[PDB]
Amino acid sequence: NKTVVVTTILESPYVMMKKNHEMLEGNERYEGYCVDLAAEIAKHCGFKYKLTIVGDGKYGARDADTKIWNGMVGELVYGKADIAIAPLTITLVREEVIDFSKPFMSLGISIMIKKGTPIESAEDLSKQTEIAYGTLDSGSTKEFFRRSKIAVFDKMWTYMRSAEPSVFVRTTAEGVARVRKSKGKYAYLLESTMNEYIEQRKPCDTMKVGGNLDSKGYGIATPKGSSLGNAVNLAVLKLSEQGLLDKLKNKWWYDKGECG
Amino acid sequence: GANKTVVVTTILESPYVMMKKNHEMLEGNERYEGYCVDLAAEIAKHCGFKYKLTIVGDGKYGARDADTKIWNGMVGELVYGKADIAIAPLTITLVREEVIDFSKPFMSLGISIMIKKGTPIESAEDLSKQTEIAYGTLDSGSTKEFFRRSKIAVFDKMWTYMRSAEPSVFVRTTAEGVARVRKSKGKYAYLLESTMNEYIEQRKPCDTMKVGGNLDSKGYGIATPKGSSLGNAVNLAVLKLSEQGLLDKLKNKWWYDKGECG
Ligand SMILES: O=C1CCCN1Cc1ccc(-n2nc(C(F)(F)F)c3c2CCOC3)cc1
Ligand SMILES: N[C@@H](CCC(=O)O)C(=O)O
Ligand SMILES: N[C@@H](CCC(=O)O)C(=O)O
Ligand SMILES: [Zn+2]
Ligand SMILES: [Zn+2]
Ligand SMILES: [Zn+2]
Repeated sequence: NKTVVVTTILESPYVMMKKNHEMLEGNERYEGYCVDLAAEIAKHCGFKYKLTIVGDGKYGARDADTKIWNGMVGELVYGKADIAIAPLTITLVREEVIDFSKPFMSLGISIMIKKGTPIESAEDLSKQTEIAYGTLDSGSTKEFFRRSKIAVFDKMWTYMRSAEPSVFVRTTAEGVARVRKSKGKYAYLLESTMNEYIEQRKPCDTMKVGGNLDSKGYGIATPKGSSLGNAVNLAVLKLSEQGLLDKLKNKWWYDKGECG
Repeated sequence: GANKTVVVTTILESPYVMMKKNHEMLEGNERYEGYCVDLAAEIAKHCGFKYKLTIVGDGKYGARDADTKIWNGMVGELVYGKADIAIAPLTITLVREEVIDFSKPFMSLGISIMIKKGTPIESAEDLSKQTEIAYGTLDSGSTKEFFRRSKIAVFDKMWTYMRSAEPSVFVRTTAEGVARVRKSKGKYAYLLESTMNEYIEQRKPCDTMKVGGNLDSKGYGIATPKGSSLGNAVNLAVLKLSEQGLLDKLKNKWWYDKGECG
């Protein structure tokens, strides 16, 4: 029995520092949906664990030239963590190098605007130039646009990849701040889960517009062939069927909502 | 050894698999059409196998008998070696995952309520608090098991009612449940997956609707026998087809493009 090293990422409301974190130690420093989920998964699988925050603050992408993975995916691939418990999107390129559990949450790519921005859809963004728009770096949303051969999305990528100044951001928090401070001239493409959370937080000045652009899931990731993968997968299904995943979503999204 | 034709188990459930109007003068896989027929062709293409569609003999999804411990339905066909793969609206569940493998999901769904239009019901809570309107589920499937196992008060109350209701509120097929809603003048509501509910909502005579939120959140997966050689490739194919947009295209094709209610 060794202590399982969990890689995760500071991303609200999945993993956040507690208000009084500087007087706390180890796993107790953190709170959120994924902190609660990690505790449940560990209990059902019978392991002790240490939450670590991913060194480079990234989800994970492969460098096209060196072929080296960064982010949480890299931490699994290179043996620096035993499991990733985070809002980590299940994707084909990742499933080729790590294992994922069945999904614990559904999501799709979505559009965040400052309230009153005259945009209702992806189509709307693609047909104009007044309002800039971008995505997170080193994540699945950027890759979605990079690979899409859907007319509207391909046009969006052509604009985004060459836009000056850069429309990409290092963290979700940076993307949201950019929307909030840009007086309606920046829209942000991000996962519906994070969009819907921010929509219910003060100062209540953003909103999700239009339908989701795709439909996918987050999964708990382990290194290819790991001894933990089987148990973790069954634990996710058990938590789903018990209603625990629904309980946690309600706890962290809507019970804590502050826009009424 | 040499490549063998893959036996695919599936179920006659609209719009996933249906008999073509002219099926008697067609052969083999060409007899059938639907979302799962289109998906099977794509999975087969991408994984590089030839296949034969077969309809599950007992017309069931899959449950384990309490007494005999024998699995029926498509799950049983995989467990007992009669089929190599199931391509169907088969729900990923823990009890099934213990005996077969599932791909990552190809379609999201949740348990939902179907009413005859005008029935004074807006929620599961509403059903649970009243007695004039009967309600039930497919008699062997993941929806029945959901209610059987739920520790949530509203759903426990519903199960306590359904399990003891006479005459039986359970049905043998989705089609039977839908017909029961339609003929019962608002006095029967049917608990079924959102996917099937939304499909029927777009079918003549346009007299049913889905009401309230979904009761749970889950998915359908492509299933293979435990440790099958096909599992890895099938899973990658699902993710590829998801990412390209094929799954969205197929849902629109079979649900909404051919909808009969505007
Ligand atoms: O809320 C929850 C918790 C338990 C599962 N659940 C609902 C759910 C259902 C399906 C998905 N997923 N997950 C994926 C994928 F694996 F990421 F590709 C795909 C879908 C649907 C479309 O096909 C791709 C994701 C979530
Ligand atoms: N969940 C994403 C990060 C957020 C995004 O790309 O929008 C990932 O796993 O890469
Ligand atoms: N998809 C379900 C059948 C339909 C239902 O139970 O509502 C299953 O796999 O058992
Ligand atoms: Zn638990
Ligand atoms: Zn580089
Ligand atoms: Zn194809």
